[PDB]
Amino acid sequence: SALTPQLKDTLEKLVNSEKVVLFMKGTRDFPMCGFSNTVVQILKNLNVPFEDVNILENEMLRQGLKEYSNWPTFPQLYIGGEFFGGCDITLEAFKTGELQEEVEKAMCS
Repeated sequence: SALTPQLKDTLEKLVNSEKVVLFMKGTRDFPMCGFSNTVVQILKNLNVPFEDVNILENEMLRQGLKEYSNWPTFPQLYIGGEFFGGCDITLEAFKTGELQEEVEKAMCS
């Protein structure tokens, strides 16, 4: 395994600390990857507030999230403390309107 009871507890706490939490390569102002950039732009377009976490400077967290989310890469988007999806799924839910529905639901709880 790549995670422990404490790591899992912290991750659960981390993804629930804000309504929308984005795990990316780089920072919102300085995306290190095109895939990470697309999600940030999506989120900026919708005017939804969010927390961005750079996983390029913390391997334990990176490897733990891959297992926690059961998704091998980043970006990884969380909404309402539940894993929403990686790049492809976030882009599609954006075109579809499902992304917005999810965020609203989260913002209004």
